[PDB]
Amino acid sequence: KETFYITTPIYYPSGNLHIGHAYSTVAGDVIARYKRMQGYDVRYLTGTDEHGQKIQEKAQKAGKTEIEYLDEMIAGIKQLWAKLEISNDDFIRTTEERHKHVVEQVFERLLKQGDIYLGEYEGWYSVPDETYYTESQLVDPQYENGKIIGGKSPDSGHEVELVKEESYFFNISKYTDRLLEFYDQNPDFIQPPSRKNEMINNFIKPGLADLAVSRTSFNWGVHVPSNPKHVVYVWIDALVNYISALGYLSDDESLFNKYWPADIHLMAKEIVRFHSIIWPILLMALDLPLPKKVFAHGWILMDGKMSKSKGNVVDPNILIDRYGLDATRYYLMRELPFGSDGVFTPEAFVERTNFDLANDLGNLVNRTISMVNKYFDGELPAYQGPLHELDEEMEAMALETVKSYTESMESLQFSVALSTVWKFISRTNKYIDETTPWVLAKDDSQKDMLGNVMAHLVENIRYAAVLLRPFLTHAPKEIFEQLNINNPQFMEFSSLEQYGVLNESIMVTGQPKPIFP
Ligand SMILES: Nc1ncnc2c1ncn2[C@@H]1O[C@H](COP(=O)(O)OP(=O)(O)OP(=O)(O)O)[C@@H](O)[C@H]1O
Ligand SMILES: Nc1ccc2ccccc2n1
Repeated sequence: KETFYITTPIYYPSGNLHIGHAYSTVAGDVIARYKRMQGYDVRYLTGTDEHGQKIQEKAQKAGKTEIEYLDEMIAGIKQLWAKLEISNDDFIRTTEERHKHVVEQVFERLLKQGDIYLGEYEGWYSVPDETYYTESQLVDPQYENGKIIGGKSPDSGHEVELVKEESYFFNISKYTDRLLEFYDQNPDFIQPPSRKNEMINNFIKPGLADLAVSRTSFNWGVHVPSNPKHVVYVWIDALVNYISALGYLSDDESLFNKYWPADIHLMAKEIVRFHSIIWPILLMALDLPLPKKVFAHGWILMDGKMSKSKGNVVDPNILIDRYGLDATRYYLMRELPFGSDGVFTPEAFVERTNFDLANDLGNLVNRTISMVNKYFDGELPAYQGPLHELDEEMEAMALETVKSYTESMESLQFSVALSTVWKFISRTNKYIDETTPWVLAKDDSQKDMLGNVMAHLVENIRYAAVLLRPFLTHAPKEIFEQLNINNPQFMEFSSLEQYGVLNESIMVTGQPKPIFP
């Protein structure tokens, strides 16, 4: 059993998670389920990032300890994943010891080695944006004696002021040629291609500046063992969740020894830099193998991209409660091409939900069961061969739909994988219009052919349902329940290699009802 390790990022609970966080986690579950159906030993991880100055500020505002603020927020997040039916194998929290021990030890090791050195951090903080800007990338600069003394933010235009404190730095520039050599040896490391260019051209080529990895202005966080005044900053703390959750540096490294390196790291494009540059360099200094792929998908837009800070938010609980689980998951995996951006509209949601699920697929199944109940009393005839003339091309189309499904899935374009599946569904509906089974019913002479048409409809659906198990968690099962396919074998990918596995007659449901919501 070949291992496949997949991770989502660890999300910051400064506020409630929205459809964008859902979108990443949902995509990871799709890969996880897909990969399990191909017979991999899968580990899929998600988690939270629980340290920093902001978690004090939100917890002390609500009137509670930092941890009992987090406990509430994590309980709400675990609930959202359970409701989305995320098949994550673990939840990692940076506030738990298996993580904290690893951050402590990695920091000291890089201190021992001389990768890290004590210095002073200098930057420009904007209160509105909650972002730190460098001297150079500042806009509308003010000079006093020829040095920038004050300025504006690039992204808002609010006044900033300098921040200066003691900080440990990670000298990463010496790993630059090792890192570029890594990109050349592993040409699919950064996905998609667009993001790899902007990594080389905008960060590495200018010169990778030393990285401020610790702070003194707050206390909530992992403290540096050799210097308690310093508390570890976001990069080293958060990034090592991918390995700490596997029991790295613990009593039991068995999960680390078998699952690391990561087959794929999911994220949105704002943090590709830390996964494709800093994370591989950190692992080099730890002398550990690098991840095999980092994937940055696009943004859900609204005004701007969806953020919890700015409130332009859609709660996935509202969408699931209203329109259903399978609709919500479908919308996220269908409307935005993996890697491109896209704008959310509740009108686009409802059209996807209705036109594809309810009207194309839901109606296909209902007509097919209805007709089988009508003409053969519920007793579906067995498969034999491509007796109708449309069947040669259509039986072949089934197989080619799986070939095209696979490569869209391997290459991570699930929107295209889903649209290819739906092309087959739409054609299955057309086959009813083309064959006209109601005309075949009148002649008792036409009985094999009328049976063949139903056998082809049912098999066409089988294929679609089978291929949709990674995406939709109720819909496939409900279709199998109503068709009354029973052995698990015909729900797996293997059973799609040769067309027409049902050569035994089966009694479909006498009471078909809507598949969705
Ligand atoms: N609009 C979005 N589209 C896609 N993924 C998103 C989006 N917002 C959040 N994510 C997911 O969460 C990760 C980081 O979350 P992030 O802190 O940026 O969310 P946020 O709501 O923008 O937070 P903040 O309020 O601090 O800006 C992304 O890498 C991605 O996995
Ligand atoms: N460990 C740590 C410190 C500060 C943070 C700020 C923002 C996100 C995560 C953080 N983690």
